[PDB]
Amino acid sequence: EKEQRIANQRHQYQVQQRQIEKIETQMVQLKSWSEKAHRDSTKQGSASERRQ
RNA sequence: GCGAGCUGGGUUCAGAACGUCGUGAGACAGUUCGGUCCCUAUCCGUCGCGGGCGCAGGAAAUUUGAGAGGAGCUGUCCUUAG
Ligand SMILES: [K+]
Ligand SMILES: [Mg+2]
Ligand SMILES: [Mg+2]
Ligand SMILES: [Mg+2]
Ligand SMILES: [Mg+2]
Repeated sequence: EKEQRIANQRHQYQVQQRQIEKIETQMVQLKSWSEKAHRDSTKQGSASERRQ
């Protein structure tokens, strides 16, 4: 029975860690996008259209 | 420079879709098809046209020009001369 409890406990911990890593990957991706968005906010379109 | 002068193709309303992201409503680090352009000009300004008076009498013509505007471009060939 102790073996099974350890196995169940180990499995459940891994599931949680996968969730955490998933969300951190999301955050990293969204950050990168946000920085690029702000960086490109001023550099799009032709000269005249930038001045709009 | 110029939308009370015109257009409205791009983009940034509401629809819909692709890629991608999000558990999601939705979103762009990307695209795509469709999407109401209102106003009778008072004043100055600008382009034309009149009326009034003035210009030491009242008229009909012809004029000077202070001043203002307009115009202001350029090719090729022949000759000089192979
Ligand atoms: K998804
Ligand atoms: Mg963008
Ligand atoms: Mg105007
Ligand atoms: Mg349009
Ligand atoms: Mg005024």
